Amino acid sequence: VCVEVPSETEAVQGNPMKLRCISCMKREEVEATTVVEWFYRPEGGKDFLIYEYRNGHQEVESPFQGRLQWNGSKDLQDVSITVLNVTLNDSGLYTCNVSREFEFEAHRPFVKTTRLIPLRVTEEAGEDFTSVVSEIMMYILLVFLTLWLLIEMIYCYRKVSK
Amino acid sequence: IRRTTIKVLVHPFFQLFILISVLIDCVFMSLTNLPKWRPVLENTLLGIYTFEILVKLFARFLGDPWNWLDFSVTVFEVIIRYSPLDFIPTLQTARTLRILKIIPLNQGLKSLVGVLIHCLKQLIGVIILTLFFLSIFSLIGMGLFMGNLKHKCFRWPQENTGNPYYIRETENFYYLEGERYALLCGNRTDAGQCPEGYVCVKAGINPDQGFTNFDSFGWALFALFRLMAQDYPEVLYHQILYASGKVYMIFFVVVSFLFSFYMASLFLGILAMAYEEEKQRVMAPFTDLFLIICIILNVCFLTLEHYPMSKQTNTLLNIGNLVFIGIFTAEMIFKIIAMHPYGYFQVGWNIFDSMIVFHGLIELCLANVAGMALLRLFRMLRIFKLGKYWPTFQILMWSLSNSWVALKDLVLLLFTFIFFSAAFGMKLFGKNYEEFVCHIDKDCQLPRWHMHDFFHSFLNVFRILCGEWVETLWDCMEVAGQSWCIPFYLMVILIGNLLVLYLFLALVSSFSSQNIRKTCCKIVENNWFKCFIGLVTLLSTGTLAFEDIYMDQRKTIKILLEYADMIFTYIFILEMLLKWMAYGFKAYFSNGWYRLDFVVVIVFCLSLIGKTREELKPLISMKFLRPLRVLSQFERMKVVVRALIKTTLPTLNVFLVCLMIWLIFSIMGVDLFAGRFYECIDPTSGERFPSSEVMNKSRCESLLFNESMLWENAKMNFDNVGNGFLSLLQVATFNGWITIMNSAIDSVAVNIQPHFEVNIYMYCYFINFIIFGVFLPLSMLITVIIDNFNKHKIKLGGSNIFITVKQRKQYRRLKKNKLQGFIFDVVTSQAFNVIVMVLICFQAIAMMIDTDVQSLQMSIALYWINSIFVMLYTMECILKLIAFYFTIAWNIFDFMVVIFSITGLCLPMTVGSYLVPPSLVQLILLSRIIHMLRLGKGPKVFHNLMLPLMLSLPALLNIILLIFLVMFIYAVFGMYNFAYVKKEAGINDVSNFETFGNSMLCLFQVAIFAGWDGMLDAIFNSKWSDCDPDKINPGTQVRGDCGNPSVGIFYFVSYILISWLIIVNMYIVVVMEFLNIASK
Ligand SMILES: CCCCCCCCCCCCCCCCCC(=O)O[C@@H](COC(=O)CCCCCCCCCCCCCCC)COP(=O)(O)OCCN
Ligand SMILES: CCCCCCCCCCCCCCCCCC(=O)O[C@@H](COC(=O)CCCCCCCCCCCCCCC)COP(=O)(O)OCCN
Ligand SMILES: CCCCCCCCCCCCCCCCCC(=O)O[C@@H](COC(=O)CCCCCCCCCCCCCCC)COP(=O)(O)OCCN
Ligand SMILES: CC(C)CCC[C@@H](C)[C@H]1CC[C@H]2[C@@H]3CC=C4C[C@@H](O)CC[C@]4(C)[C@H]3CC[C@]12C
Ligand SMILES: CCCCCCCCCCCCCCCC(=O)O
Ligand SMILES: CCCCCCCCCCCCCCCC(=O)O
Ligand SMILES: CCCCCCCCCCCCCCCC(=O)O
Ligand SMILES: *[C@@H]1O[C@H](CO)[C@@H](O)[C@H](O)[C@H]1NC(C)=O
Ligand SMILES: *[C@@H]1O[C@H](CO)[C@@H](O)[C@H](O)[C@H]1NC(C)=O
Repeated sequence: VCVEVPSETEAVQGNPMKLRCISCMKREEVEATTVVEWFYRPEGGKDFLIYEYRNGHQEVESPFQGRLQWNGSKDLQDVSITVLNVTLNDSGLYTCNVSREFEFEAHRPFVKTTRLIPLRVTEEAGEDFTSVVSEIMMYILLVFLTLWLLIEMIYCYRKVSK
Repeated sequence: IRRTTIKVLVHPFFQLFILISVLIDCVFMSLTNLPKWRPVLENTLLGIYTFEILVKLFARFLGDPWNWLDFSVTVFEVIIRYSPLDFIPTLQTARTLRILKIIPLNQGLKSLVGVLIHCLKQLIGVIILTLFFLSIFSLIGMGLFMGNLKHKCFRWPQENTGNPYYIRETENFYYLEGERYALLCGNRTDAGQCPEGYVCVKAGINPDQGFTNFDSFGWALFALFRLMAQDYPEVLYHQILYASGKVYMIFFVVVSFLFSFYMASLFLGILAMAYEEEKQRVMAPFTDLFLIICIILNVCFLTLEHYPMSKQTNTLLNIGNLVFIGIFTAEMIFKIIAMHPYGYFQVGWNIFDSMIVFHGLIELCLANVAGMALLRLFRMLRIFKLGKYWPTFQILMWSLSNSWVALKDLVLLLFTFIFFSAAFGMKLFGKNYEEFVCHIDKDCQLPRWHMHDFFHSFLNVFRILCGEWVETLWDCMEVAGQSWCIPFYLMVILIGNLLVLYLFLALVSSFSSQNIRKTCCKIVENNWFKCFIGLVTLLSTGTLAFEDIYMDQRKTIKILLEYADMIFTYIFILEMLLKWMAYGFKAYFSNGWYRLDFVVVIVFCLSLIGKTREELKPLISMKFLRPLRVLSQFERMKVVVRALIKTTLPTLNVFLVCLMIWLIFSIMGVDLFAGRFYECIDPTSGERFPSSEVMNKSRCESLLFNESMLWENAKMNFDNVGNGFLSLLQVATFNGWITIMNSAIDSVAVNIQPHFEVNIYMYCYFINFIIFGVFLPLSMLITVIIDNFNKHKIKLGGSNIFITVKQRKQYRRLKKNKLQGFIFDVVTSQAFNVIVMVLICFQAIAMMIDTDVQSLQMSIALYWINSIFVMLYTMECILKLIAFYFTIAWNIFDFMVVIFSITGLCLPMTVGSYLVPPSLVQLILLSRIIHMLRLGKGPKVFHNLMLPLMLSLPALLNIILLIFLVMFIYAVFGMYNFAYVKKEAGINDVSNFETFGNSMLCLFQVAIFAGWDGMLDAIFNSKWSDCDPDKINPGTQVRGDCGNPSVGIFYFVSYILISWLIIVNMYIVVVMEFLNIASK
């Protein structure tokens, strides 16, 4: 029921953007004490801080707060984050280092899975390339398919005349 | 000396006295456990039966085989009782054999069994062909699956009391919440998946105490015999598809097609021939409408009773009943005025109506207080009064009356055999069910199904006759050992099925007795135009399969489909507005097929507006009607739809009678069980409290000091007629019926905690339902379907009504050296041909020896055997090339087999690479055994038994294509509705609606009735809020988690009806061809 999908890596000045991030559990049945950390995104030392999760949400206690919102799922399967009014200064990498712990009352295994994305807030988004090339291909096909019929209702008509 | 004997032996009282004596013996042995008289009675009957022997043996004695039983039992008993021998348990077993005397002591049954055993000799061919095929497919099963079910999730890395027969090794392997056996898994991409921190390994025991495996021949034959019956199969599918990929699902489809259909059609057609071979050898009279209205309203008043029900409507229904007896007791004392009653009590119907008025003036005075509630159960008998006016019911009943004298004997024989098997089983196995109870059930108590007493053994036999045998046979083998349990079960299964089916055929036999216009009118009909739009129709159909949960992950494809939908609607619009130019406007709507096309053009138009506005988004569901365009496009579909209409619609007339009987049983249930299925449960574990802790509801809702308790209803109940019909349908398909029966037999009273097995006798209700509501109506339908199939087969002739006029020519074509290389004179010889066959046979028998646990000295001595066989095959192919073409198709098949065999035995030059799997070559060589069905080169009966499949392939192809189109429509609609349902019960990691593949496997196991209740019970998650309406699902635009019962019920019921109606015709197609060939 979970599905893993990359994020858009493209963002428009004057809008929010959602940084989706998904990390499925191989068995849906078990339960795990998740921890989630998002890293700094800057052209020097990226690792600094963004928005960590321990047992309840906490505050960045630095200057990367206020324009942020938790958009994650209730069971922490998905930990998506929305940034507000992205500005030209905002740029580069984002990294999400989720980790989990299981409890089978025998062996307590621990697993860790990084996930990282670039972003650049271009001055304005151009149109998507696929969603114009496909509209050209469609309109061309619908032109051909409507000259063909006309050619037939010339040839057959001329034949029927006699 | 021997004279006076006759004057006894032939006087009828010598028959009647012994019949009475046997009925006393068999009652007092079985329906009683009253002792202190069993040392007197047996010493009496050992006198009587010896008087019988010492009479009968003087007149004649061994001329009749029944006299071997009579003598051989009683001589052995006489050797026991009075000698030092004392095999007491064995003595009491043999006496159960006396029950069978009812056969020879009733000449009717003696002759019926005589002709049945005579006609048994017609079957020998089919039984051998069936065992041959079971052996081949079980060798294939050992090829594909041997060892797989030992897979488990093993804890890794490795780090450093109770009932002994239920300890789990949970420190080492991973178990689900409640299951007894470890989770199956596999290395493949689509197998099961381990939890984190576990690795897949082959270790330890198989499931089911070892009885479910493919690790040797024998048990594989057990598994295939289980699959042929398709008895409780779906857990085997689950285990195989967890141990190995979904790709292996092809195997079970092929197996169920060969065995559960064709072989059973051969048996049914042969017994249906044998039956006819046997049979050929033998003052206000007119004012009625008032009273029929004052019947139908009385019927309707009965249906409104339910639970709960307020007094201000109970008193309504009470006055209603009084009023209707205030009418019937008027009209009786009108009709008893017709001069006298001596005609009144002469006509058959009034000797029923006066019973109705006597019952209805019992239950109104001095039967209101201090009277038993079952007196009211007879009120339902009133619905039969409607039958007085209804010709169909009357002529069916009359047809049953005619046949009475024959059916009596078949019913009495079947009852005799059930009673014999029940008694013999109780004496043979009963003690073991208590000596070793601790294996069968935790807490060391007898389970619900056992053999410790006569009534439970009787129910167990009736259940074996319904099927269901494997789940009890596992306990039989677990308690009494296999060598005893297997012959008993196999005997009951075989002779039971034979009697049941011969009775079914007896019932069926009983019942059956401006030139632009010419331009467009050409452009529409050129064949290229047809094929183009046909292609567009199949493209526009297949594109719905891509809309699974991964739609948003396939980011690119979505945009292409988004434009393709508009291309397709454009083409169909230029089709419509051309046909209206051509045919003329009005003539377009006259023709029924173009109307369906028009409806599909509307579906395309609504679907494309809906997605433009959110408030109209629900319209986008309409597009799932698109596949219906296929049905009107292709000539092959229309002939099939017409054949189904021509054959099956006329059954509607008799269907109302079956609905009437089902309504009778539904009311008869609502009266007897409504509101009593409530129970008090632990809200976490779902098990009940015992009756000692929480006897009534008041303690189930205590005043908060200790309230770890929940009072709730049961998913299936008889609280009103609409739940009744659904519970009845669930009984009729033998799915989940055991949970209903457990609810019934546990139920006490409206607010009383149900207690284990209190009124066990309610099993009579379901026995009676299974006899009268299912078995008889089913044949009442099949006989009408056959009568119309014959009608139409005569109204035009034709090979079938299920095939197009072009295919009839195909049907009629299908039905039809000198240079001293003398090897030509050798390869032709019988002596060489028989040798080739002996080699093929030896190679198969030399394959049966293999097993999973196996020493290396044996494995290499099998490897070099298969290598010798590839050498022999290559040598004979080289010799054949001297006496010589690649023209013969079988000689192409053999040369392919040789090439593939060597390119596997030696692989790439015997040193080249790996991962060519061992035991591929064995299956390659095995494939040649198909030669033993060819006309000139094997047993002639195997060809004569395979001929119907050849002569019926086209109609089956057409029907299979229509089944596939219907399964496609239902798959797409379920894939849109029932994704995101929480995984539970019959919804799991393999059968679910996440994708088209899994939806097709669900609809398959539904069509075979392999547990549709387990899916419906998952759809009913909203029935007590076991769900989360707003749950975010990652990667997906859809929020929530909930099924919808109202849509679920409709979906499953309609699919079950349509599938059953198609499959019945698919059976008819084969059975009538077998019966046609067998005419010669
Ligand atoms: C518990 C046994 C399993 C373990 C071992 C299995 C070993 C393989 C057994 C070899 C069987 C070979 C023949 C199989 C025929 C099966 C019958 C059959 O399925 O065909 C039709 C039904 O069969 C018939 O109509 C004809 C059956 C007569 C066959 C035997 C004639 C009498 C033989 C009596 C000998 C007593 C045997 C004593 C044991 C040594 C279809 O009906 P259905 O089962 O699909 O539907 C079930 C409805 N309740
Ligand atoms: C005049 C021409 C004659 C030609 C004859 C040709 C026959 C054509 C064949 C038509 C194809 C029929 C399709 C299926 C036939 C098998 C039906 C059967 O024997 O039993 C069914 C009846 O259903 C049952 O209830 C089985 C258990 C019945 C219990 C037996 C106890 C009753 C005995 C008491 C006798 C009293 C009867 C009353 C007499 C007045 C079981 O259905 P199923 O599970 O096999 O369906 C397939 C699943 N997809
Ligand atoms: C009238 C009917 C005629 C009856 C006569 C039938 C006799 C024909 C016998 C020939 C059987 C052909 C089966 C060949 C498939 C090869 C299976 C295989 O071994 O594939 C390997 C490759 O894996 C695959 O599964 C690839 C996809 C093939 C699976 C297909 C299974 C369905 C087979 C249908 C059986 C029906 C044959 C009879 C048709 C009339 C598995 O290797 P592994 O390493 O994964 O397993 C061991 C590791 N522990
Ligand atoms: C066409 C391809 C792609 C799929 C296979 C089509 C046909 C052969 C499939 C689809 C549905 C299948 C049927 C589903 C139900 C039954 C009833 C069972 O008692 C015998 C097998 C039988 C009759 C199956 C035979 C094979 C079957 C008819
Ligand atoms: C130990 C249990 C054995 C039970 C079966 C005993 C053998 C019964 C045989 C009955 C044969 C009936 C046919 C007789 C000949 C005929 O009429 O054609
Ligand atoms: C026509 C009769 C066929 C009889 C075939 C019976 C096959 C089923 C019994 C299989 C037993 C296999 C060996 C049991 C002991 C073990 O598990 O090692
Ligand atoms: C893909 C959805 C399932 C479709 C199932 C039904 C397929 C029917 C195929 C009919 C083949 C007709 C061949 C002739 C066509 C032509 O004349 O061009
Ligand atoms: C998250 O993963 C690494 C783990 O080595 C962690 O040390 C660091 O904070 C993050 N780096 C990356 C590349 O994700
Ligand atoms: C059952 O209810 C009765 C009254 O209907 C009450 O007297 C009795 O105590 C109840 N049983 C309990 C509380 O176990």
